Amino acid sequence: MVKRALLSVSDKTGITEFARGLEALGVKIISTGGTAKILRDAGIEVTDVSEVTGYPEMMGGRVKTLHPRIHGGLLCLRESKEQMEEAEKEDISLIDLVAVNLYPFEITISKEGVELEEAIENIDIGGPTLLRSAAKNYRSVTVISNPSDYGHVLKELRSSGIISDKTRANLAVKAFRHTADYDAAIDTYLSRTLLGEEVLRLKFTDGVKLRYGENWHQSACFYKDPGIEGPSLAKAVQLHGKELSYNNYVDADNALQTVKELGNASPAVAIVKHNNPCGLATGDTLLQALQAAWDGDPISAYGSIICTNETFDLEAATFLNGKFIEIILAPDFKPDALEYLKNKSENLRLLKLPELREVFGTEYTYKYVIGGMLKQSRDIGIYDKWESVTEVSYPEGKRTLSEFCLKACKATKSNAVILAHEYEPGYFMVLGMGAGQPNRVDSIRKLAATKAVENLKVIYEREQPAVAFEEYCQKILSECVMASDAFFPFDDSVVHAAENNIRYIVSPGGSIRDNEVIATANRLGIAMVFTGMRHFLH
Amino acid sequence: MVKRALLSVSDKTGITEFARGLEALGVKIISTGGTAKILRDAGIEVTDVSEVTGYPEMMGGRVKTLHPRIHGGLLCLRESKEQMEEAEKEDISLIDLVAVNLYPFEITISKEGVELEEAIENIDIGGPTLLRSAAKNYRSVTVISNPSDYGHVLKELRSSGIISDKTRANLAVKAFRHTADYDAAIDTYLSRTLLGEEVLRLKFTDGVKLRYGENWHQSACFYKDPGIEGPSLAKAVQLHGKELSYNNYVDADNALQTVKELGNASPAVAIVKHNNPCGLATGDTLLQALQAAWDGDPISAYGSIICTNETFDLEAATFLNGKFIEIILAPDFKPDALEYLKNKSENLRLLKLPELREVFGTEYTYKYVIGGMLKQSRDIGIYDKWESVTEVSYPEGKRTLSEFCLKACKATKSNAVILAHEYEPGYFMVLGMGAGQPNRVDSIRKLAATKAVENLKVIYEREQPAVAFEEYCQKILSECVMASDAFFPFDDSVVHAAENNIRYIVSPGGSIRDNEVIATANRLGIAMVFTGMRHFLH
Amino acid sequence: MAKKFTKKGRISRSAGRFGPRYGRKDRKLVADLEERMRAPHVCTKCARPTVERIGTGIWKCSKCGHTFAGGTYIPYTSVGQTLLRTMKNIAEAK
Amino acid sequence: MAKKFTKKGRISRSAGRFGPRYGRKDRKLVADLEERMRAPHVCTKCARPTVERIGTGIWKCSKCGHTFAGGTYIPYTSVGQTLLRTMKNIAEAK
RNA sequence: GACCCUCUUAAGGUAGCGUAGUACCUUGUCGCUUAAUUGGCGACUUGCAUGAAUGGAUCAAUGAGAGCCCUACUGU
RNA sequence: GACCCUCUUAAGGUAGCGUAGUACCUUGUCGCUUAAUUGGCGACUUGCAUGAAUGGAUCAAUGAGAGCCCUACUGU
Repeated sequence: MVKRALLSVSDKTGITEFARGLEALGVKIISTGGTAKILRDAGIEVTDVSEVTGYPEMMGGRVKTLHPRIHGGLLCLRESKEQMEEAEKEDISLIDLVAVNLYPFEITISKEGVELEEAIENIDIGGPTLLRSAAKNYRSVTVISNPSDYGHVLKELRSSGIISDKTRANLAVKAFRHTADYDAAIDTYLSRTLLGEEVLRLKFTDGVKLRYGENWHQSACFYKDPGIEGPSLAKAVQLHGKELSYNNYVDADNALQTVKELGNASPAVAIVKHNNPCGLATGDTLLQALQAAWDGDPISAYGSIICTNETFDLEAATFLNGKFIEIILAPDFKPDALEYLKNKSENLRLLKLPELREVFGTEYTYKYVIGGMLKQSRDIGIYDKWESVTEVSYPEGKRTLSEFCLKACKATKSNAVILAHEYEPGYFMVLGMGAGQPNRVDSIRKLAATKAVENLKVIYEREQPAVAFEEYCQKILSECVMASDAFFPFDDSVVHAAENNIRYIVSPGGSIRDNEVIATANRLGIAMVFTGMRHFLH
Repeated sequence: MVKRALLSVSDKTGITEFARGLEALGVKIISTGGTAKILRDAGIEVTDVSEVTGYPEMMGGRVKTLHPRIHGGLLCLRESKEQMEEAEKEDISLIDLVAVNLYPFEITISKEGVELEEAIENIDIGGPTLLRSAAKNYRSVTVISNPSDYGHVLKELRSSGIISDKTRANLAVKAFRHTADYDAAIDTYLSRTLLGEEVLRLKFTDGVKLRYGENWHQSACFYKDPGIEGPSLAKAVQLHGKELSYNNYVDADNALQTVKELGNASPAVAIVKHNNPCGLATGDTLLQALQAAWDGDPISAYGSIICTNETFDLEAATFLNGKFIEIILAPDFKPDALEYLKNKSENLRLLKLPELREVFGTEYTYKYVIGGMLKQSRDIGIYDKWESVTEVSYPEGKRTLSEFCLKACKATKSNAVILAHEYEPGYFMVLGMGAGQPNRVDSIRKLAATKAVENLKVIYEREQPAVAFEEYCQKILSECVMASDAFFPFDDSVVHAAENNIRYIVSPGGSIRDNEVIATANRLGIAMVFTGMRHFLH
Repeated sequence: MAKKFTKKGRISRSAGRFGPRYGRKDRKLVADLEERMRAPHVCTKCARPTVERIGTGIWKCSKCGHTFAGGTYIPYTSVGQTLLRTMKNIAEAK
Repeated sequence: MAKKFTKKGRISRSAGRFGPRYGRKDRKLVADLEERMRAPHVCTKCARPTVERIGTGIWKCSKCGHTFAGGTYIPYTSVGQTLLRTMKNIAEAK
């Protein structure tokens, strides 16, 4: 039950109706300032805080109020005698509902210098208190901080009669949380403006325990973020499939990031094992792409996280049949397809993400370094300047041939000779990796050809054209483009690249001997552009 | 100057002295509740809050007052009309010094069920207000939430005369932050106990702008957690060295982890490169230790960073001389080594950690999976049971070898085949790894065996003994211990290892066909003890 | 078994006899040298930790009476052990 | 160029003619089918996007008058394109 | 009133919902609504005799459908 | 009063400290300390003429060292 209500809301959004409701249910509205005004200008009678405390008015709009000795009435039980009596004293009131929101703090920057004085000036002192006080009342007073919960409240009251304990709880907690946020802001800003030591608070609310961890005794627990952002695991639905775990989330996110670097347009897919997107593809109709990645990795594969860029269809669903996948991400799905997989399989952690084909909404990452939390500015910028120095230059199409590395070598582990090369009519997928091992060259030393040709192998083996293995491989190996990581160390390594007939490496420029990198590229004939964007993903 | 002192410090530490100091310079002490007594007993004359804010006080211990236009006095600018106005009124005081800490929130599960009632009824409400009010005064009034800096304040006052902007600033910032801390707790607990969500509120102080990240423009800061447990990159001692990048910090984590994973023990180190175990072995001095962990790595090497448990001196710094090293993590450090490294190769980022070797101190770890963050427990579990299902069990010598791997392999990015083999009886060393290769068998193909033999080669030739390579290997070819993540997939793969003689493999418990795998290693007699640890470290 | 190692008492060690004199660096150096010299040292004749310093460079075993010349503050030095191991390797080789 | 796509208006699409009737699922299905059918379709005779549906299964090119039989709501179906590509592969092979 | 057994002559109610248009006892107990309510709504529920296409729960919009309440209005 | 040039006849003061036991102007300006202070301390500092083993800054403990202040004490 609510008998009196203190509506000192900074943000007035929708207070008029809440007020109307309460009044219609008798609830006297004891409010002051902005609110009070709006209410008396909207045909809602409202008593002023003057007829409660012994405190007039000054700078209405933030503080001007508080309640000593007396807050202890609403406190943690506005009916608990010892508690109760304090708030109501002499003409004071036994308000059983207080709604106090706080305008979000902001410093900004003026034309003549940070407006520190006024900006800081407006730190609500009354409000927050009223909140904490009321809030503590896990019983009696029903605190209404967040403005987007006047409905729920009203409905409950209009019906039931008494805001249930459950509700009271939720509300109170939320209020405390709101004040927490407020203070946090007050910290971050000030620590960045006034002094220099900056403080970064994190956004990890609503928790959920998973299975365990890397081992059975390594319990992990996903903590969702309240942020509305955009594409994120927090907003994905496990249609069917046993509860995803640590590894699950991890790789799934890496996959998402991979497919999100290519930004809409061209159909694309991906896959991944042990935090390694080992199968990006673009192409046209998914079908091909999908399987092309499965060719990319036909070993490990079994139990990866397919991450397509749109809805999955039966065509490749029948291809997926038998080829065990851990999780299948997708912006949406088709009924028959979904059903099909669902019933046939018994393990696929189908986790299509509702609407992921838009803006990610984040630009920072937080690598936990046992007492450290960095804030890398999310950037995938293909190149800073396209300046092929080597005598052999890249024509626009060979340019794309190269660009595809950047496109994936970023969105996947580095120290990998990413051989993004043609495979589908005017659509280039990454062919070979490097599997991030010791020296940069070590990548090619046990990859490049290693993967490129394993793939070629499977393809050839299957369709056995007249072009015997040697010239078969050559078919594309002579035109291959490798834009491996950033600036590839020296020159004989690049020679090894040319060795594999790939007369098209790509190197951002500026390693141990850039002049020699050029010299060699000229000699060999390795066309390589000096992009400058080291793709590693830190 | 500062002539009034409202000190209602929940925590009654330091107040005695502070109060006397004040009384000496003058500064009327207007405290109440607890403080009042303690001081008026120690001797320090104290006036009760009763005769300031219009109406007295209530339930001493937390509540006290909460008066609007009295908190607005202290608030900010007690000398600027509008604002100052609330520090005069009707006997209303213009208090200029406030120090009121907040006893931390707690839940204290009672023998008869969680004391939620009391808990909630002990969340200080009065405190936070007074505090945040005073705090607000970046100008005039000075607030000292933290009790552990009464000295600094007193000092300044005594000497200088009036407090300094610099100080007032820090004081305020800190006070707000403290109230934040309070709120945070009030949310977290109550959000788990009352409701059932796990709000993870984190704060990383000591923000230090660094180099970058992936991009040369990927600005990120090494926000230093204020955790005072033990081993912490933040609280380091960079003898000399440019600001180390994200990369360095991370690999620092890596090596710190591995080195401490081995429980330090007989002179051990942990060389690390491209966040992949690049060295791990024990010894009787760092001479051997160092080279026992550098030995197994003839590839990556150059560009790595040492993380030790004893002392790095010029003795082994001779071989080191040239061998490119980015960072040093020496608990103890020799002056001459220090000096040499200093000039020699500038690169040496000498980031010794003051007696780094302790117990980690934290129990959790995080991985910001962009859209959330997990909470993986600080587990150090090294084995379940020690028992080879295969009849032929481990001799103490090879048990020690296994025990060895356990540590490294557990602190080694997995999907590999960790082949640590004895370099010096009792003092082990790594001989293989396998950075996330497709299938475990492919890993043993392009890692373990290969790197083991190449190592053996490097060793044999380097130190040229009587015994010729082939037999030099022969001697311990089987002895070679490899735990590798967890249960090696099948038996034929284990037999491939036996092909490379390697008749000593560790296999936790629960392989893809344990029944068979056992049979096989039993017939072969391969000492295949069943540790049980699904280390599978990523 | 040892002293009352208080919350703050574990720094001075045997250099607590010097009070606030001579500086933390030299106090630490002297304390570490004292710890190393007072550590048990195994007798090369009876293989038990009964070797104590009798003078500047003289070390004696309390059990078997084996007395020898070693380091000033350590019974066995790294250079001497290196020489011994070199000659042992030669002797094994031949 | 298009309608006033308000902050909330991008869901109903052509199914806004149905109001709050028939359910979100069927409204979405019908809207998607309408979008796919109203998308431009390239004429296989003149190679320009002038193929529009003239009836249930009949499609006509506004430029060259080329009229043909296709899908009910799509001028070209995946099965038909698969058949065409199979026969093209055979023709290339021979 | 959880848990091993039963009686199990196939099995022994999962998700939900619950005094219901289903609840005999019954005007069930409590809270709002009234001065007062075998009423309505909400919660609890020991379900005489709820429960998943004998379809369960829920529901925006719609309704000459069925109840209760507020306001305005009035010879009801 | 930053920045290209200079005058550069080797170079043109880095970290610090600063009216100093170094500051002529000088009892420099401001704040605390006093009723009042060429004082002491703190800050600022246009440094006549500070500055890194001609060692710079700083400093717990120690001092029959040199200043200023509070308390107690008193024929000072």
